[PDB]
Amino acid sequence: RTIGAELMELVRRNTGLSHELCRVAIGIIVGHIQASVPASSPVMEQVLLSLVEALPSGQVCHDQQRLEVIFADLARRKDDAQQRSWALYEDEGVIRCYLEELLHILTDADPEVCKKMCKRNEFESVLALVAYYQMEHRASLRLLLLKCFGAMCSLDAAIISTLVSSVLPVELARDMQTDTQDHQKLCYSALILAMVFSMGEAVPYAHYEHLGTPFAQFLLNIVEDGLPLDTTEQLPDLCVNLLLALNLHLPAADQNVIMAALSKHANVKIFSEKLLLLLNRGDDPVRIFKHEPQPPHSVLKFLQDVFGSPATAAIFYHTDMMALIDITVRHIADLSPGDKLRMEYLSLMHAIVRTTPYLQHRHRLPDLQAILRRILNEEETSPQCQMDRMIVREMCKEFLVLGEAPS
Amino acid sequence: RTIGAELMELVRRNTGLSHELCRVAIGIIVGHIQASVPASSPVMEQVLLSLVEALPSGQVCHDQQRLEVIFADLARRKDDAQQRSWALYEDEGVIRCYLEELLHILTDADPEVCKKMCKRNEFESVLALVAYYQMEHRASLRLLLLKCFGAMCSLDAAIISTLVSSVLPVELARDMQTDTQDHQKLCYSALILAMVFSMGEAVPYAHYEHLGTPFAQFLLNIVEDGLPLDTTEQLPDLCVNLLLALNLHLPAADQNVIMAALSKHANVKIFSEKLLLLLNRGDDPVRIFKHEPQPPHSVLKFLQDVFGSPATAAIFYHTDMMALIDITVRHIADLSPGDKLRMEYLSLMHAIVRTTPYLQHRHRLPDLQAILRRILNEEETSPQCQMDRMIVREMCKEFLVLGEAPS
Amino acid sequence: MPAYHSSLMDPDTKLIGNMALLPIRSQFKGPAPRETKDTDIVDEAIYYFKANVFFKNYEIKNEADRTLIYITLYISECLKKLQKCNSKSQGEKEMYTLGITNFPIPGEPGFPLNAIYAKPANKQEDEVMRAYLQQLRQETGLRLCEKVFDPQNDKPSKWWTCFVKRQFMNKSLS
Repeated sequence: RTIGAELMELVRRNTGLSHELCRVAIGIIVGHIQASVPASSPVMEQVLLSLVEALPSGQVCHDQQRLEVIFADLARRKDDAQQRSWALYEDEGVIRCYLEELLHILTDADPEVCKKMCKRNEFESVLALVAYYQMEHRASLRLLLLKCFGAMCSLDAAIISTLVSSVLPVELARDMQTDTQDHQKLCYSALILAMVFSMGEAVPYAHYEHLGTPFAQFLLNIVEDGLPLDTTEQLPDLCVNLLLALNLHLPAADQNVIMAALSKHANVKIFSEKLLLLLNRGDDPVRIFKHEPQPPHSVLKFLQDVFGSPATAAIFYHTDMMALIDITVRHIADLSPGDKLRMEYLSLMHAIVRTTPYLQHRHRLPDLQAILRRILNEEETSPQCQMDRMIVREMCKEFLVLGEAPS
Repeated sequence: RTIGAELMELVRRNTGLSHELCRVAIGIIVGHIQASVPASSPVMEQVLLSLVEALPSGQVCHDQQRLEVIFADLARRKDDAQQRSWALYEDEGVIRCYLEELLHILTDADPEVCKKMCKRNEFESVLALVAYYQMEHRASLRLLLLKCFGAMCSLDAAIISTLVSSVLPVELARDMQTDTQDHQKLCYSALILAMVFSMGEAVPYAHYEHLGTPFAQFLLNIVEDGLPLDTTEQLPDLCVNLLLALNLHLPAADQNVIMAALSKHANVKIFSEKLLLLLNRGDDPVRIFKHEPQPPHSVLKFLQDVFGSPATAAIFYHTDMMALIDITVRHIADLSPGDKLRMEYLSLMHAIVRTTPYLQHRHRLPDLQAILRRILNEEETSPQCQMDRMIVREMCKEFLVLGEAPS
Repeated sequence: MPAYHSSLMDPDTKLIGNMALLPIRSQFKGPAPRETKDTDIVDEAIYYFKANVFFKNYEIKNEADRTLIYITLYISECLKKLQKCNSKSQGEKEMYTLGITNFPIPGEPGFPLNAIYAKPANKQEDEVMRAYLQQLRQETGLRLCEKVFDPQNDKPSKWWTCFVKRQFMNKSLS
């Protein structure tokens, strides 16, 4: 009745395997004794169904016990005011052992266990580590906490709302501007910051003291000039994915803190080069997790906001804008009706004509004119397809030369 | 008839578990369906017996296939004269991948598979890596080969005779004296050298150009003075275990290359301090492996050879010799008759009286005299116990004052 | 010493459940009688909020304390939503939407003080409670927005959003 769940607990204990491979090992063993010994097939098929399709009453998982023991000590070591500010005993080897064990459980065990024990009592255990991180100064332990937060964001999205609304993104954004020597901590800090901002949820206003415009200039100076200690050159492609994610919850490009960074910078070229290599493929590097509701496309959200003002539009060199128009045009046509993105490329194109002198050089204007007349003459009746046509009319109405026949 | 062996192969493939945990997982699953479902107990007990107690005809293990594919490429990359001396293509990422895979197989798979494929065709595959090591100059790959050799020594002792008789110990002993910058390669090189010399088998005379007296002075300078790059201080306790292992096959202390290093050194104190902390416990740090025939005790073999000449006996400070006599005396008595070691401590003590002025200070002489009279008056009749009494008579006959009554 | 309790209780004050259906000065509509004085159970709980969240022991002397404890727990729900707001007009719109939300009541799960609160026995008393609280949940939020937001920038103050992590004792209406 409950065999398939009581075996997985036995196997994970005495082998250390993950949840997935625990089910594989049993499905293979059973599925092979069933075939070699047909006399046992009725018993085996019940056993397989228990896997495909709960635990006994008092029996509690091993991974659930450990998370009661780990979250309880780390919160006890947080509430130990003496040992934190006035150290006497050694703590780096014990804490490093509980945080390693935690990272192997969140990474391998069943997510629904690791979800409830983190969602328990209104995220009491998550929010402690977020404070212990603020309290701890040792980078050997700040690094393991980041690897643990990155595993908790993959489980649920309610945890992301808990972290982004907390003080974590303000300490990372403060440790990165200050402690630039540690390369791993600077590269993981920029990963977690992109995780928690991935969903587009808003944040307290107080975060913008350390996540505002001076933090963007710091990230642009790294994207453009790089660091000396960055030998492998991972950090520019992480400080790009982070800027794309900060700009997700930020509305009203005129009021945007990031765009004030671009318009203040002397010359951005490497940040613009990288935005187009992402647009050519239509890949959202911020979208690491498969959590609903799926937020918008981070790149187009950015470029829609770049071209929401003419001060930020002039960052693109001449050769790059023409490559941006060749791409946007190619996607508008290659995309099918009923897609969500087609109005984004259209709204993006509408933003280019306003804030740039597109009507003086008119690059790919004939190929564009033929595509908009098609989209208006499309007889589709979905609501989304009516939103596209609604944009095109506004685009042609504002600029008439986009409605004329190609010539 | 063959289920328990056909399941272990299925489980190691689809899970990656080791050989041990492959048997644990099946014994637990089976042993739990047997108990929960007594209707299936006759089938399960046959299955368990197949485990406790061969493969089908054409079926060949996965790990055996890979070792045919790995040893064949690495020997193909050894016989590629162009790419080795005149590089054109990239090879560090492929070779690093085959050597990692090799290290996980020797470390986890069944030893009898990894024994035969290494013992095949007169050690054709082992001896290639021993040449590829001589040919390779990159430390990222020399390090993985050492971790692979250290796993092949644990399987059988015929492989140790193959490596020590090869050119491996001469290249390690030449790379350590030359490339002292790399700390990991210097610490693994000193581990493998202690592995292969652990059994006491003799070696070619040509090895003593790079494993002779100048190599011992190099190891003593490290034991005494240490290196700057050694922060964790593992290397002195590895360069000690190595000297103990070189001195295993070396007979005739007057002809010994190591003892010429001690008598040439200005002042050894740290090497002597460490020899007594090993003798106080009677632990053989060279004896890593459980391979028969068990060689002698590396420490006592050393000190029997130190006190085989008076030039090497004066290395011990005064306070340390008195601590050596307190230990040797304590072991002679605390040891039972029929033990193999009791004659070593006795032969060691006989060596101290000859080569030191023990008869001028006579430390613990009364406690010693009472123990030798006991050993002579022991009525045991084993051959070993007659070898002990045979030594005591020679000891008292040579030095009469060890036969007198305690007073 | 003890924390700050409610001084407004009087034997003429009506009781709902085991709480104190006390007068409130509001334009909102509910079973609460309208007050004439310049101080209420709301202005008190906002006066005593910053101080009462540091204490760790609260002795329930009367039923008006059960009304103060509720507000002091709801003010910690206002500030979670208000710290994210960039303008007072945006806060008043968020404070409306929250009061409409049907939080738990005395008797049902979610409420952290089910033991020391008396549920409504009859259904009529239930309907009065859910409309008395909703009258507090609305005038509380409307009155915070006058205080939280610095008129110099028209954005939340760090002197109020520092109490976001300070629950009353450790309880919450969620």
